[PDB]
Amino acid sequence: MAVIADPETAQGFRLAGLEGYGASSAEEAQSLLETLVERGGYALVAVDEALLPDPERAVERLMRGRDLPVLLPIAGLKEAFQGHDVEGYMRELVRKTIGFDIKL
Amino acid sequence: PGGDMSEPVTQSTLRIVGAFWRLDASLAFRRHFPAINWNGSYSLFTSALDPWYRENVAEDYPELRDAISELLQREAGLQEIVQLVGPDALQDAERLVIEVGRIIREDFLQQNAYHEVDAYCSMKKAYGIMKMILAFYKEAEAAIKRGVSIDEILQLPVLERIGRARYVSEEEFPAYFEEAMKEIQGAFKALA
Amino acid sequence: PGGDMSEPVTQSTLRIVGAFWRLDASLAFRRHFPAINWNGSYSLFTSALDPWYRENVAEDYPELRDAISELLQREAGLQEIVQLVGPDALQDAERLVIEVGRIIREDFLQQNAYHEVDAYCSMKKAYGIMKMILAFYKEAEAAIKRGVSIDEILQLPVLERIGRARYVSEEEFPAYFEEAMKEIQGAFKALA
Amino acid sequence: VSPTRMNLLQRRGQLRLAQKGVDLLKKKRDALVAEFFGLVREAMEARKALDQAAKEAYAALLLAQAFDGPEVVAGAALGVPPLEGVEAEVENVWGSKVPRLKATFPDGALLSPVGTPAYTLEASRAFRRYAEALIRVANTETRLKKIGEEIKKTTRRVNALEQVV
Amino acid sequence: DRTHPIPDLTGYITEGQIQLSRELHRKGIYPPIDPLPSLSRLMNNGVGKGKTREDHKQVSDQLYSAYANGVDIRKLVAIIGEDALTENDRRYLQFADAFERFFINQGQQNRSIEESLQIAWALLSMLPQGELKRISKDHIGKYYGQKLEEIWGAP
Repeated sequence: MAVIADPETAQGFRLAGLEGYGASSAEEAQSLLETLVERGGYALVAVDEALLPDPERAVERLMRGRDLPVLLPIAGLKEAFQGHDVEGYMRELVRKTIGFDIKL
Repeated sequence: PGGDMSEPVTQSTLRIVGAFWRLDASLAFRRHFPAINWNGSYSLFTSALDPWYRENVAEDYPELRDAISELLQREAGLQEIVQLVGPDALQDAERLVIEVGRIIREDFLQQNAYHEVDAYCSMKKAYGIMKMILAFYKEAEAAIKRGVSIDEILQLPVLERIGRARYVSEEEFPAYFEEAMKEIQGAFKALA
Repeated sequence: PGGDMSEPVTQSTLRIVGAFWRLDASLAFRRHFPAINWNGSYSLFTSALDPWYRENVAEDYPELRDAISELLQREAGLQEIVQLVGPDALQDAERLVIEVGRIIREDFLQQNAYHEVDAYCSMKKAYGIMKMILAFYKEAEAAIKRGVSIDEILQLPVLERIGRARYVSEEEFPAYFEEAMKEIQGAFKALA
Repeated sequence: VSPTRMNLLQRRGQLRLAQKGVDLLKKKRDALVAEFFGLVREAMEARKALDQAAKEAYAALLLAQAFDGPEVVAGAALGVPPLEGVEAEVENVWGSKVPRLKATFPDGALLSPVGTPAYTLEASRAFRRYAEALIRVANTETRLKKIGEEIKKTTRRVNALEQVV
Repeated sequence: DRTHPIPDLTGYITEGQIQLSRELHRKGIYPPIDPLPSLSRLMNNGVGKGKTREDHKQVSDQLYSAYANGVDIRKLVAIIGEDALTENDRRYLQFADAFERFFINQGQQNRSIEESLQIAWALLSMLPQGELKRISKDHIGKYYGQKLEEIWGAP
């Protein structure tokens, strides 16, 4: 539905039919997330990973009462043009899930 | 009756004996002999016997014994993770520790009573085996520090020489020990 | 004294009598009478009385009794997991077994000694009740194999008929049993 | 409690049942971890596919705004109605239920906007493929999170039993 | 209670015990002998190549291990469901059920040692060929592959 990223990425998401939004700091990103969930942000709400390292921090208030929204981090326009190390993100996920490093 | 150690006879016995060699059925189930559990067993004659070990075996014998005991303790400390996620999910150091412990268990603690030459072992042969194991562990850790893969270490040919050490005759042991010691340092440094 | 079943009189009696009917305090507290502990009771006359049951009650009475006992045993076995992880952690078949055990406990084993009709129950009435329960269990498990939710089965109206079949007089039971069997068949076969 | 022989036997039975339950929960944790590893592998593969789709979509974007003017691509974006409607089907994960996301699809080119130039057309198609990878990534992430939650619950239960009861 | 003085002393003097299980008896199985807690301390002397058959001990221990594994799996299948099991777990569950149904529940039959060994091999044939880790390849090659047509020969 709605994606929060840099304005250049927002233009592309509007081209794709998604409700793209422009943002460059955590405050307006959190405000947009709050107004989306308050107005009924439907399911997927993508947020630029370099903007909000963990989008769920603004969802902790509403995560208890709802399960519909799904938020995941993703690279922006300029961020994706450089190498993205998603494997470290997976390692962090596994370390949080189990409590030990699992790969070398 | 029942194997409980809280029974009064066992409690009274353990307060006056100097040693306790805990035989275990679990070790015998996996065909490990003479099946003395090293986690539960203990002895109180080490401190008094240390000077005799220094005089008649080697000056560094207590250090080798303590190193072997510490390696076994560290191997036993990791048993939770190797049971939860498996051995292949560990790092290089953890896998090296597990494999060193396995080599120790299969080549030093284990002994065949019915074997012609392996039935009896002197102090010199045990000291040589412990020194060989410790030297190989040091070389393997150095190779790991130099970026060598764990699988490459686990396929070296000197491990067979180490494994056959306990089946070597008592009088012919020193030459075998010297050759194995030379091969241990040759296998790592020459390959580079 | 004190409900302790290890008291010497109880042990002396237990080695002589051919039948043992142990009572439970928990069932009495729940006001669930006759409050006979099924797990703690037995009888040694079951095998010798089978020909009489075949001749005078029904040809397949022992099979129904064995099926009921097996179902009770399976429910008792599953109760160990139920008390550990809760009833909702089970699958559909285990939940069905638990519900069938509850139905057996509340509608067949239970008996009102102060009721003008439930006080006396002939062999044929109990045979009909257990036949109805077994048929319902068979149909329910068949429906479970067809993907029907367990919660849908528990609200089927024939459960009320099965529960109230205990209060039917000895005269109305022969037709009540036929009507209940037809209703049980219709609630599953015709619905599917 | 009242000290009597029957109570002692009952307590010993309770201890044996607790030990059996601890072992059973340990086996359940092992099975959950075994599933978790495969979920992690498939999530990594989905993430790599999503990254490739995102990179190619951005490459298709870079041609749209350069050869065609900003107003052309803006009008193309405004022409298409926004995509709305995500089907959140339920998925069973070891008793727990997780939403599985799939979105409605307007057939794409059938809803073409006034932005006729080909450089604009490619970006929207690449974006739709990118979102198709994104929904799969979200689904596998949700399944992995559910598996992790179950693993955490089982571990806490095992520790609580074997250290308290 | 196995800690009662009478069974405690009896086991402290004798060389094993045969344990009857109330669960098997209530499930309609006779004789309700439970292999898992049963034990014989002199069995290794009474079997071999010149007596009974050369595959007796390996078959016995393989049966013990397989039955224990199947019984243990049957507890987990209650909570995790059947579909979450691997193929080996389903094979073990079916083997345990068939073992309880055909091996232990012999009724009033008089099975010779050869018939019991044949039934045991037929039950083991349900498991995969490589799953019999406790038996030497010679006995497996000589006896594996028989289907279940033994208990039906004596209803």
